[PDB]
Amino acid sequence: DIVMTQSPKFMSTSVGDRVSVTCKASQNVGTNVAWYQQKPGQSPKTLIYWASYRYSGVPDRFTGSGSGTDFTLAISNVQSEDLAEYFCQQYNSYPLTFGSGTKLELK
Amino acid sequence: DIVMTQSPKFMSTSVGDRVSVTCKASQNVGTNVAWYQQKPGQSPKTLIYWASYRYSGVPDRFTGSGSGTDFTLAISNVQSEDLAEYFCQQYNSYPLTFGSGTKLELK
Amino acid sequence: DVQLQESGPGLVKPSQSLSLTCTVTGDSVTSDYAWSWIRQFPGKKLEWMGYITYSGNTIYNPSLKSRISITRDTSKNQFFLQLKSVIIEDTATYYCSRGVDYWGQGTSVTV
Amino acid sequence: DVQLQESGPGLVKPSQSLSLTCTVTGDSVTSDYAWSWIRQFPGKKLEWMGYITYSGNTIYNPSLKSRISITRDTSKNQFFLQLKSVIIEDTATYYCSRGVDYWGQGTSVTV
Amino acid sequence: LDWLKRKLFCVGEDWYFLTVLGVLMALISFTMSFTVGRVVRAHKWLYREIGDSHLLRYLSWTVYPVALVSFSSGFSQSITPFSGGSGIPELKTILSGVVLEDYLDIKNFGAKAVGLTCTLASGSTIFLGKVGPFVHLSVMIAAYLGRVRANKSKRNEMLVAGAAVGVATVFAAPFSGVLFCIEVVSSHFSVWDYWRGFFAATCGAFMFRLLAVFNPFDLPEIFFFVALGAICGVASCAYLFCQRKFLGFVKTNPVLSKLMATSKPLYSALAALVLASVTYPPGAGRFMASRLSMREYLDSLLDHNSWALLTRQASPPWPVEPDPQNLWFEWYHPQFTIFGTLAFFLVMKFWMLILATTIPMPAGYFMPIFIFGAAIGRLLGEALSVAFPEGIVNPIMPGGYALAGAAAFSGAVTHSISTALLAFELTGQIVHALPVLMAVLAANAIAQSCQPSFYDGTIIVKKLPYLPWIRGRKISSHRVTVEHFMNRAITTLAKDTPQEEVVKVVTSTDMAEYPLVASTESQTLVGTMRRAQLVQALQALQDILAEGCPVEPVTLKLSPETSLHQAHNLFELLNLQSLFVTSQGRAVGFVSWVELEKAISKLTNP
Amino acid sequence: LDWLKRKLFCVGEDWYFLTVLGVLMALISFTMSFTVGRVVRAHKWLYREIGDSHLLRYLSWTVYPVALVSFSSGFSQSITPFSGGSGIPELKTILSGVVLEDYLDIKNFGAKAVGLTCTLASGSTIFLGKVGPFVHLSVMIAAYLGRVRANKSKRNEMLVAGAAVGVATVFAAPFSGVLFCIEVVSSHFSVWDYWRGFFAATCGAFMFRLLAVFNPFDLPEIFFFVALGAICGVASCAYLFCQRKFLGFVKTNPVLSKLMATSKPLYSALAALVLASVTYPPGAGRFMASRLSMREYLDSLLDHNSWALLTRQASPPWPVEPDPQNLWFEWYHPQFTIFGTLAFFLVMKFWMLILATTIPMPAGYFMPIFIFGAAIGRLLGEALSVAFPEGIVNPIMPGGYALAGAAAFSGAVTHSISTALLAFELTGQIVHALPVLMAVLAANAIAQSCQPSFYDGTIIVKKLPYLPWIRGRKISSHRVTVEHFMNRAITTLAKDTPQEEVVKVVTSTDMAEYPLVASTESQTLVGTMRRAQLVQALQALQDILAEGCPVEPVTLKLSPETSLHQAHNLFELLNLQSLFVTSQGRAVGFVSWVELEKAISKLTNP
Repeated sequence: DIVMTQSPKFMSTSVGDRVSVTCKASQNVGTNVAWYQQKPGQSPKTLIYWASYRYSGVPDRFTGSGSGTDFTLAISNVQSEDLAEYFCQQYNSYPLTFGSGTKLELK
Repeated sequence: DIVMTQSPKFMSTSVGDRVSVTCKASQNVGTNVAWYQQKPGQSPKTLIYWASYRYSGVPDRFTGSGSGTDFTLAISNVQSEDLAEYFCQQYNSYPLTFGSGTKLELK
Repeated sequence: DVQLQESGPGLVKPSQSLSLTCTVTGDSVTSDYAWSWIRQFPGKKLEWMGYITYSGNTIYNPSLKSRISITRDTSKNQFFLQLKSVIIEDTATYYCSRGVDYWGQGTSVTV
Repeated sequence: DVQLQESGPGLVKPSQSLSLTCTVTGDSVTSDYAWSWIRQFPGKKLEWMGYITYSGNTIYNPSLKSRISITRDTSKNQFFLQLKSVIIEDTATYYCSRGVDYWGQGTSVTV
Repeated sequence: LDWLKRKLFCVGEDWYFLTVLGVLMALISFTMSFTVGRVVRAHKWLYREIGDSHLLRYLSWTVYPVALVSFSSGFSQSITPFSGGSGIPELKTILSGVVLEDYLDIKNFGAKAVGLTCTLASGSTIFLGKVGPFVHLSVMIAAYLGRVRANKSKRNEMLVAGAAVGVATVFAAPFSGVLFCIEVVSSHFSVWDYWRGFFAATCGAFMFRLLAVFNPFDLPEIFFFVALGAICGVASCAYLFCQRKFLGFVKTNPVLSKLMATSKPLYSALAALVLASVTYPPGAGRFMASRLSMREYLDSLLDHNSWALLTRQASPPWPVEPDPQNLWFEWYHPQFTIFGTLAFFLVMKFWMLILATTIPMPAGYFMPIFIFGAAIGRLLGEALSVAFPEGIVNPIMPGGYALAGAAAFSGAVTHSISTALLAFELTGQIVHALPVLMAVLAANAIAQSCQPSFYDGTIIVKKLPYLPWIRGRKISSHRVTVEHFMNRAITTLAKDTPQEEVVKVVTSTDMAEYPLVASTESQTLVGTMRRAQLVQALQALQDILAEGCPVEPVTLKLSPETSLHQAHNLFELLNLQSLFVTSQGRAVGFVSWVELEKAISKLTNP
Repeated sequence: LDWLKRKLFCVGEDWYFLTVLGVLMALISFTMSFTVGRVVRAHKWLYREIGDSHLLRYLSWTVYPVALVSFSSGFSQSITPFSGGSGIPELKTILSGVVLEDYLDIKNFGAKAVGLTCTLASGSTIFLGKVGPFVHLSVMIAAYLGRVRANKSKRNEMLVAGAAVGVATVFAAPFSGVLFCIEVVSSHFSVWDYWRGFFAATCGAFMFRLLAVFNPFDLPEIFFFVALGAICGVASCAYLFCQRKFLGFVKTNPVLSKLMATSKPLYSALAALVLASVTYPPGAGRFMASRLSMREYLDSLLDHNSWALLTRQASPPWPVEPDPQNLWFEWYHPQFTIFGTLAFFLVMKFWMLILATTIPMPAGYFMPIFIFGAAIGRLLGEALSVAFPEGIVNPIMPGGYALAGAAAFSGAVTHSISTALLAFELTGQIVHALPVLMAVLAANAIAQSCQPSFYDGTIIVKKLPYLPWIRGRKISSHRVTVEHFMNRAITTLAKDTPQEEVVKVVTSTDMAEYPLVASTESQTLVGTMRRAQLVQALQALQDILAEGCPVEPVTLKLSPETSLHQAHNLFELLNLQSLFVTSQGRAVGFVSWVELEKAISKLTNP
């Protein structure tokens, strides 16, 4: 299975600051990487289906990027409603793998 | 300049245990990497001139290894006299670069 | 607005085959998509189970080929698992999804 | 048993050219080796200066080409620096070495 | 010193000119590309910007290419009939032996390059490559160089080298391009020609580099590849047939011919217009993946990702402008699955491609074919993936399949398995080495047994003076003996004849090589005489012989009953300029190249 | 169905046999390699282990190779004179036209392969490659296949293909190997032969893969490369000269000849012994970098690190056994600088290499030459590095230089710039594309203007029946006309002659093709007749003609005064089997291949 190693594991910022979650794949994935948001209790709602293409009904501040083996989810102007886990999933290869997940607290 | 990034920066072990200091180069170096020992105050005495070839007058427990872009200094059966900094130097390319250096305390 | 809803038994006895019914509303099962199953452990790590095609050809995770078996009923638009040889390590919150786009609300399986 | 011994002034005034004499015993300067200079900062980070060949052709670090100038006297078997435009950042412990094999004891330069 | 210099000169000189030519070619390719690119960008911008209103958008889409096409046509038309729309076939003909001086003239250069550029700019609507024209240009340049420097063989070699260089430059691909050229253009090639070509290519590459500052396969896999190749060959045969017939129809059908006569540019423009509407992105191009550059399409085809699976996973979004990282999104539609889209493209390009080829302008017809092949390959790959989602007991990468298809189909079209090599070079990887090659071979087998090459077909349509055998071309090549085309006029300087008579003869004809005869009655050859020497002797015929005029004997003698074809072959291979004919020993006549050429022409055109 | 099957058969059959051959070759290469490798390992172990005492060590070093050499010799000697020590040249000769049936016989196979293996095992002391023998083997296999299947041309093509495959297998290198083979062996080659060869190579590669489970350049840089190439060419010329003369001396000098006659194996053994002492690691090999395998040396030469600088930085240690990661440590010494060592190697290999080549056994002589070239290149690179330690305004990597040298020198030796291509393939990188090629070209220029090829030289020494022109080989090729070697015996079936006489003639000679004459007195040709047909007619000569026996006219007629060379060329190119001669129209005689062959033999050996 192609491993999706991501970082940083934990983050703690204020309201307004920028956050950047980085994912890395062992093999080449291309741009076939999707990002999720999971608030504790609820199902993980997708944010960005292909690296740098946002889903319908999502804010513009969730800016994804990358290709090949490295990818980045960048979030600017963080709100109190964005206390959640963020996963990256690949879907180039079978089986479909995921990242471990980045929990995000705020001050 | 070809950067020699090494890890881990700090180490703390007991008498008898194994330690492994890892060096990584940005470009390909080959096996043209030398290891040093610097005790605080004294000049840095070389240990292993080419990756996996020990210098004359050095103990056998200082076992070096690696080629290409990654290298390892492995030390087994650590003594109280081995409280020192350990650098790796490359000498394939000009200019000659060095690692930052690993300080080593003991319990 | 495609919507997926899971249903099944929560508490299960180990070494007894479990099955989860995932119902669909807003979209037909016969459409060409990846009708997939995924599960999340208590430690919050996602693992992909597998999926069925529009025709019926099933694809699974190589690590869980022996135990997993996934089927569908085209009349009711549903997905059925038949996960056998259940172990305490398998205890997880399950998730039935349409590939990557939409996800079900999920159910907490306990062994 | 090749042995190298540095000598020179420790305390120096900035923007005044410094020079360090490295004497050799046990080996001739005219042998085909890399008679090199290296320096270590107070923060314990090593930087390579440059070296002279057996003939006399000098090679330097690209970052310090303008200021550095290194020479030798074959009669006495010594190495002479003429490091110009001295800055407080240049404050370091210097080290005259035969490439990688043998190193000098070194001197603490202060600005 | 002097001796050394002399030694350096000939070989060195030869090398140097070639190098220069290569450099020039490289420069042309770079500059031409630049010219194209900016224009394309501008067009794109216009498309983006002009507005949301439909009519305006349509106009933007449709007018610009049309105008370009017209421009291309106009320049071509003014100079000569054989200028525009002709490259490889002409070159081949030349190589075979018959020379068309119109082809190698440099007055033609400036009008053709511009046309080519225009065509390139017009781009993926018109759907044409640059190869043949480029090759022609290269050949012309080579010829010019030769002239400047100033034997036939040497000239031919030079031309070949030039062609090879041209081929390389278009591909930006030294190693295989030359080989491909050799395969297609010539026969009876030497290794040194090839070497020269390679050198030229290398030089071009170097030039390009300099100018950069400005700017593990399984066993069923093989079977699958073979199948793909076979399919391509099948398709390619059909394509070839279409090409052969459509062109003929155009030539024939009276109204069309009349129209062409009136205004070729008009015809071309009309064709462009027809193409453009069909292409038009929101109406029908959403299905055909229209909104893409020429290279872009290729990139999309040979993409590493497997499309069907991706689609299944997630519905891709249609962007405002085609994504540089994700070209393949253009091929998707919700109502029409990617497969469907591919099929549509295949159907429509074929329909259009022939038409495009037909229109009179400087244009190349290889790249489009290659693209088509790749598309087909990709479809097959996709199908395979669908069949085996897990894969074969590593997953099926359809990019490879696409590549194979491209290699195979083009080869089939072109009767040249250098295509595979070219494809490999383009890829940068030699891991797909065997299977692709095998596929290509298969394609060739099926195509070369049924149909002639694209180029061959074109030649046939033209009725150009090319002697060798071609499939599906009914002609009397074996029937015509030397008796029918030989020169009956001779200047028999027999031993027995008097001196005054000889003098008179000399005064009259002044031929390069006079035949020496035994006696006037028998007319039997006993060697040959040169004219200047004879004149000298006179100034100073049994008597003449006695005095000591050199009798160079006839090395080889043709019969009147020997076939034309054989004679031609002989001429080609031994590098001869003239040859006498004997019937029962008698000097019946004299075969030159000119006569042969005439014969060939006659054969072509009754 | 049946039709389809038939269609599949010929072409498919042809392909299949070739594929099989390729596979076989691959198998041979793998198995042979395995055989070599274990033996080598064992030898190494013995060397390590036998002890510290000197005598024993010496014996270990010296005896094992000697014995192997002897073994190789013995097998070679027993069968035939032209079996052992001959491959490429023989093949070339065959291609040219003259057939030596001894060469293609399969009884020879088992004795030669073993010898080759032995030679390989003996390794870097004896210092010999495997190519030529391998090629020969391949050719033999091809011939066998052809026989099994059972025209000349087709056979020749098959042979060529086989040779190409063999070349590929030794190199483990499909793309260029075939090309190289084509360059060296043949002339008047076709693209389809090349394609076939490529296919074979691919097949071999595939087989190898299957069997794996068992087991940015600057402007002065170019100038430097050119210089290197020139140097190589110079050196190569000298080497060639040495090869030419030494062999001649061996052939000549009476005592040596006598010794050879007595026991070739003894001679070989003696040579091996001589080599071995010189090699011996602690005495002199410490300077020559002796303690290394054949590939190991190559690896060391083409190493990415720059040695001189490294040495300056740090004195390298001499290990107990040669380090797999750091092969180049073997080249260093404290008293003799790396440069010095290299120089020594160059001096000594040259001295030895010729001797090695001389010794009668199945052995290849390309790899050693390549290695030598590489060494020279490396030296140059080192020098450059020393000159410019910083480098040119990226540092000088001497590996590249070494590679270039290898490419260049070998090409010079071999008169083939495919060498460069081969080198590139070996490397795996096409970044050194131009400069290396240029260097190679330069080398060729200097070598091919002064000397003949290694192979050519060998052929000359042999005095084998190869007609074409070679530099530094004085011979009367232009003088001998058809008059001297033509068959005067003819069977003139003139119209006028009676029927009984004709019958008698038929009974007597039964030739394949009888000439048809006009009348008995004049002896003038009016075409040809076949024998079987004539017989049939008789069962059922003006009268005969009237009755209706087909007069196939003479297509082409030679004169008696035409040169042999030209005739030979004609025969080669038009693929003819026989041809009549006319003097003033009269049927003087009849040229076949046999006569030509005889003539060639005569020319070779007075």
